[PDB]
This record gives sequence, C-alpha cells and structure tokens, in this order.
Amino acid sequence: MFDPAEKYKMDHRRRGIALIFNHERFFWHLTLPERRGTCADRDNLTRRFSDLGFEVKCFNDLKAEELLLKIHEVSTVSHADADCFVCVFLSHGEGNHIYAYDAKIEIQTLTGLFKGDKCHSLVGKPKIFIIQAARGNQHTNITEVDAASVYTLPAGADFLMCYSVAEGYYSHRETVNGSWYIQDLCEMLGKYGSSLEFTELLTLVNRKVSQRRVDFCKDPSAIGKKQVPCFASMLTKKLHFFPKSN
Amino acid sequence: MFDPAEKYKMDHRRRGIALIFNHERFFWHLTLPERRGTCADRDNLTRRFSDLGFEVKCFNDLKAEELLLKIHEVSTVSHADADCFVCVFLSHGEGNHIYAYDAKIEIQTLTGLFKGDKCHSLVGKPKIFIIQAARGNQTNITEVDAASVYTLPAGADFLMCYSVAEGYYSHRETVNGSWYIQDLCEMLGKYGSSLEFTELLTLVNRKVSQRRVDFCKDPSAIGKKQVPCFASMLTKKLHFFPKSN
Ligand SMILES: Oc1cc(F)ccc1CNc1ncccc1-c1nnc[nH]1
Repeated sequence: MFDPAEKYKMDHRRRGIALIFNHERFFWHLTLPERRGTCADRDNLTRRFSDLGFEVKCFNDLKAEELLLKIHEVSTVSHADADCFVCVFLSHGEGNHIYAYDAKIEIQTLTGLFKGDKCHSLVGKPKIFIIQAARGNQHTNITEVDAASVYTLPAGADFLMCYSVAEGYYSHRETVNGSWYIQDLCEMLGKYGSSLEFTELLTLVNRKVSQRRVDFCKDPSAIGKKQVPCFASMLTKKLHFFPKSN
Repeated sequence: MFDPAEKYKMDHRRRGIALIFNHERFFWHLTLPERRGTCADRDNLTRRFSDLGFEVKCFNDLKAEELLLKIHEVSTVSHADADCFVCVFLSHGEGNHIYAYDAKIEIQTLTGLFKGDKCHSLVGKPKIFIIQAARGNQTNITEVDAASVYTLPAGADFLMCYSVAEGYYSHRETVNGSWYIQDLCEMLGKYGSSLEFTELLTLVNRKVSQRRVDFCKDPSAIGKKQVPCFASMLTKKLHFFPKSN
C-alpha cells in the first residue's frame, strides 16, 4: 500500500488563502525602527502567491487585537474546498514572538489555530508559515542588517515553518528591493514555483541567500555578517503547486 | 549556469564518519531514568549507516569531558576525502542541552565544531545531526517522554533531525527502541541509497505521525501523538548512492 513518492492532494476547487501581515512602523513606546523595504516584500510575495492560485489577503500595521481577529476568522472559515494555507509575517521578532504594531504575540498561539485539533478543514493539508523577523537596530537603496532573533520553531503535523535567518546569522533588507530572503524566495517562486517540490525550492533559496557575498560592503561593520535561512518540515508528503486547470 | 537539481558531490574516496553517542544510564545525583531500548536504536542505526558506507563509531555512556574530547578529535581530523558527516545523540535533553552521563552540554557548542569557520575539510559538505532526546519521566513496554529539546537550527549545509516537536511526545519500546529511530532505520533500509535524504525524513514524519495512540496498554499514554521534524540549512539535494568499491 505505502508509497515513497506520495504527494499532498492539490486538486481541490481553490488553492487556498495566503495571509500576509506586513509591519513597517510600530507604536512609538516600543522603540523599534521602521522596516523600509517591507512593502517590496509584501508586493513581491502578493504577486508570486497570486500566480500560484492563492487568494492573497494583505494587512498593513495591524494592532494585536485586529491581527488575532483576522487570523482567528481565517482559522474558523471552512478550508474544505482548498489545497493548503499560507501565512506570512514581515515584522520584528524576539524568541517565540512576532511584533504587531502595539505588542508582541506568541507564534505558538498563531500556528495553534490551524493544529487540526482546532481546524478540521485543514487536517492532512499543508500549513506553510513564512517568517521574515529579526531584532530592531534601535539607533537611496541602503542595505540594513538585523541580528537573527526569532527561534526556528516547529509546529504540528503537516506544518512547514520557513525562516529568513538561523541563530548566529544576520538578516539583510535593501530599503527599496526588500529582504534578501524574500527577494530570493520570490525569484525562485517565479522560475520554479509551479514545477518544483516546495522544500526543493526552499533549499535553492538557502543556496542563493548563503552565497550572497558580505566581504566588500558600503558599511564597514556589515562585513562578515552571513545570512543562512532554514525551514522546519513537519510535512508528511511531497508538496507541489502545479497549475490548477482553468 | 545555476541549476535547480544540483546535488552535493558524493563521490569522495570515503562516505565519512557517523558518531553515535548512546546514553542508557546517568550519574545517580541527576535523577534521570534508564533509557531501556536505546541499545536497539544504537545497533539499528550502526547497521543502516554502515550499509551506506559510513565509518560508524559508537560511544556508550561517556562523561561530558570524554564526549567533548571524542567530538573535538573528529572535528580536527581532515574530512577532505569524505562526502559528509553524521552525529547522533541518544540521551535525555532539555532546551538547547543534551545529557552526557554526568552533565548537560550546549548543543550549539557540539554543532559549532563543524561550522565552516572551525572545520575547513567539511565546508560545502552536508553535516547531519540526529537527536533522540526528551525529558526523563521519573517484557517490551512502550515508555513515553514529553518533547523537551528545541528544534535548533545550525549553520550552512547542516541538517538537524529531531525525534519529536514542541507540544508532542517521544515513544521508546524497551526492546524494539524509539519510534523515531525504528521508522528512520526502516526507511534507511528500504530507500537510504535511492531517495534524497529529506524526502526520506518526510516519509519518517508520515510513518511516526500515523502511529496510533487511541487503544494503549497504559490509560494515560492515550492521545499523546508523536510528530518529528527536521531543520534543513542544506543548499543542494543529498543522496547516499552506493559507492563503487
Ligand atoms: O533558533 C534560534 C534562532 C535565534 F535567533 C536565536 C536562538 C535560537 C535557538 N532557540 C530555539 N530554537 C528553536 C526552538 C526553540 C528555541 C528556544 N530557545 N530558547 C527558548 N526556546
């Protein structure tokens, strides 16, 4: 019966939702810097995920309450007619927390809402989280550099957690072109999104970002600050985004 | 000439070393239970990794000093003539720590010794860590430990492999061994030499997640699912194709 080349079933009526929470500015009294370039990330993702059949829904600078309502809404709607779910965080983070406009939120409580315990329509279907989060500095196209801060957390069965940067390393954001991670993710989605198995592609993104040179830098102190992204797979089958037949 | 199907070069003279640190018993004053079945894990791994061309080196119940010496030795030998490196921990853990016989060791300092910085012969070559570690509870019974060890990343070209994720539970049959390792070794047996290693680890995720936990000998072991994960920092496809002599 058992089959090593078994794929997630990706022939439902709709591909499914892509949430994109995009944070540029923060409440004054948090003392976190503007993330100039995050809009390039939001837009580049919105395009690439649209071309793969996702209903993309972006949300700019939500407060904790607004964000929790929007994500809980999406959790309690039926995904019965959908292949999978994608959720993206473009913000600052620390440890097991992502920053909303006004406060930090436990990543576990966000992934928790799709555990299959709480969201039956997504049991056995891929739940991909993509996280571009790091430590706010707190000092035309400049390259800004943040220290890795967000833990490479796992989640539950059939989750894929995707991280801009690993412990020890550094996250880069061009203020016009956007995050190195997202640039290379979106480029690879453009070329291979609809052909390649998704973790094969994420592996390409690891190569592309690791191979970015950091020896001759505008800023002297940005030198030797490599970026290595990772992903934590709890997936149980091959994942493809083959064109849905229209 | 950038290539989406690019593989790690796996045609060096030797496959490379597999370290297996195997912990069954602990210093009394740590109050950690015997891990009855860990020998089945050690042996099953030793066999499967040997068949793939690894020079397997097992070490039973080392103290912190002995372990750090053995792993530092392996880090400072030349791996120039080798495809890759494998390191396996069968013990208890907590957070970012693995338990030696006498004390806990920071996992980061163990993976640290193979970072491109400190081990030139392994730059660009896969460094796989496999970790069967969880919280000491306190004929063939199934014992159940709560997940405790963080699913830590490492550096470029590392693959960190974990028995269990946060929230879930690790299982060990006291004769047959850990659920994780049983299914890992079975999949290595069938597909080790054909399939890309992360494809296989994905099969292991399916096999372990699908193990039923509804009708259990022990009432309180019911509804305690096991979901393993892996954190890939790999940059290329990884295969263990048979080496020709
Ligand atoms: O992965 C990292 C990224 C960083 F920027 C900094 C540190 C880590 C290592 N921490 C963890 N990794 C995975 C699960 C849990 C933790 C954890 N560390 N303390 C409490 N939980």
